[PDB]
Amino acid sequence: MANKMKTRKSAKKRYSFTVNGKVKYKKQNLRHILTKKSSKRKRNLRKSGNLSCFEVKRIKTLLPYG
Amino acid sequence: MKVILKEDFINLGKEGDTVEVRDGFARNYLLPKGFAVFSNKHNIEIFNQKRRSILKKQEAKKQ
Amino acid sequence: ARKCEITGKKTMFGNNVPRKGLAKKKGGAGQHIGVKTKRTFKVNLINKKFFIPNLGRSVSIKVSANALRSISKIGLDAFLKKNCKKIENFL
RNA sequence: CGUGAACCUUUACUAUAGCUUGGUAUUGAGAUUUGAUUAAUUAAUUAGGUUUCUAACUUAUAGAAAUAUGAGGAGAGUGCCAGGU
RNA sequence: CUCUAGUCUGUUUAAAAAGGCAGGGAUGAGCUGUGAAUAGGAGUGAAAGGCUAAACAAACUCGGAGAUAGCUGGUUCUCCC
RNA sequence: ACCUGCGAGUUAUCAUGUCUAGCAAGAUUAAAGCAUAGAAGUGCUGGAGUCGAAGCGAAAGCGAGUCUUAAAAGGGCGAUUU
RNA sequence: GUAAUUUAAAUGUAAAUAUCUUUUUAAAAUGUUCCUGAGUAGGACGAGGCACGAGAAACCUUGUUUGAAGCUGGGGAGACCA
RNA sequence: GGAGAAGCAAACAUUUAUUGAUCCCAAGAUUACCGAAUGGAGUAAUCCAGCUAGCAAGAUGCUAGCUAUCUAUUAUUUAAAUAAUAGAGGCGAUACCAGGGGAAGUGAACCAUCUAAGUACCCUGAGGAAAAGAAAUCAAAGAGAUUCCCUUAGUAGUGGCGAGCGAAAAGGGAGUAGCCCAAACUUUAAAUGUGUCAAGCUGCAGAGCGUUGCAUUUAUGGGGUUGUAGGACGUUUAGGCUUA
Repeated sequence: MANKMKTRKSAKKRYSFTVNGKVKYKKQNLRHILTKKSSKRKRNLRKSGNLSCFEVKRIKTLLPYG
Repeated sequence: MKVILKEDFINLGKEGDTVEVRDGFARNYLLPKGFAVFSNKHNIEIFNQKRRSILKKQEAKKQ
Repeated sequence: ARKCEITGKKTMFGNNVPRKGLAKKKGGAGQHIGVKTKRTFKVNLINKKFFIPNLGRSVSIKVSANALRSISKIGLDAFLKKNCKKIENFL
């Protein structure tokens, strides 16, 4: 209790964990200038995605409890 | 500062009256010179009772 | 010291905090604190003279404008009594 | 060479001593017209402008102090807030 | 009695700044004994980034302090895949 | 310079993986108390709490479904085979 | 010396008992008046502490100013209003 | 406590100890000078005094006993001035606690916000613990003073939303304890002000016109301490009497 590993809050506020490992996240580029972006591009950016399996280990280090 | 006049003044009131005056006026002039006294219990009440019983009226000022 | 001889008020140490930007309650995106420095807030003592008819003489005391206001409100003897000080400690 | 260290300079950036301006407390009483606002030139407030008397306050002398006398003055000084440098 | 241009010795020297020869001042902006005053982002400086206990482009001691280094160095017995 | 001594991945906690031991849809007590002993023990007492057992959705909320949507119409994340 | 026992004239530290000291030498019981903490509560500006950096920023302390009610009351319930 | 002792180690020659030594413990005496050092002064371990007593006291003689300062309380016109007692000065703990002052090296691979951090350190206070402590509280649960643990929990939030910082309530424990003033009224007065009438008193009567008349302050006793109860008024009361 003297040294509980601290979670990385800025990472907690962006990453989420699925039940068997994958990491859910919100896609970028749908926050700002949007008139020029095509409608199908924007529609795909709206729907949430899953990260590549290459970041999952680092993310599991960043979120020691969540 | 509410003050009770030990005498009469041109714009303030009569001996025995209580008036609101600016604090500098009260503290630097009236209180030290004796023209008036602080409107406290044990002073205001004593002065009012004495004025109403022993004095009981204007000393020829009204006439 | 810069100490009210009646109440005991003394100077208070704090910061000096500059701010850049526009507050959100004025439409701005916010404010940012700059480099804080150290500073002091000073009591404004007044070397006042109170004429006491009770011994027909004037006594000079270091009081703050706040204590002057309170004396004007309550009376010097009562105020000294409330702060457990006596006029003879002055002079 | 190291997103090294220190010093110095500047019309580099950001603070700040100090200086300066305004408001307010300290800070009262007068006289006068410059107005604004509110209603009906009048009346109720309020910022000022030009002036006055000293009791606040502070300069000179005597005194340990108290106190007194002679001059300034509700100014200045000192806090707090704000504007410049 | 106080100073050091020029030259030489010395430079693992006798001396962590001298000595051997010489030169300047030498009644004055003079030398010096004995006390005292000015302490570190400060003092002092007839002004050279000088001095302030043999070291000063910010003295020394203690503490923070085991400061931080993408830099350098070091990291100890054995065998098999 | 030689030689001889001294001279560097440790400890405390959290996360996670593996091994070992035990129980099992459950597992486990922390602080602390009592008893004996004087023997900084170890046998009990103590379940407050934590991790599994249901997830999805920003959330409300709904649930082996949920969200995106008029739509299980197609997918995203689940599961019925722990 | 160790186990289990055990020396206190005097001194120091502890309780308990009286002495001593002090207090009640009374309480259950209805409505009218008095008081119930004043430059204080609060507000404006400038700061600090609350985990909380002005952020919607409560609340508390607090410097400069201003300023209350008096149980027919006031404070608090994370802006504020009921 | 009993046979050695003359320190910490013996030596060399001198005594003591069974007349109870040495030594240990308790108490008392002695206790130079400096040092908070305090009669003044001073280069700390020392010169210079004032007064009193004794040395033939005496010509810079010696010894003993007093004269420092601050604060509180009064002996007075507590300021001035002495007098009276009472409590403090400094050291110790390179520990702990409270109050005040408050960085910088770092991290953010810079830095200016932030972090480090109320950290180091400085200063003022006492204690054996301190601080705090009996709700104008927590907080939407029905609890009930303060403090210290286990959990809640790395949670809720905050943060150039960058790095980081980081609760509280509830629950489970250690340990337990609640109280007292001011004010509301009244008594005893004093001091300071003001006052010559219906001002005091539970209410009929007589006396009575100032029981100091009414207030404030100081001092004493009764009265009382809270989801608004305590006093003046409402009764049974009020052990019982003496005083009013």
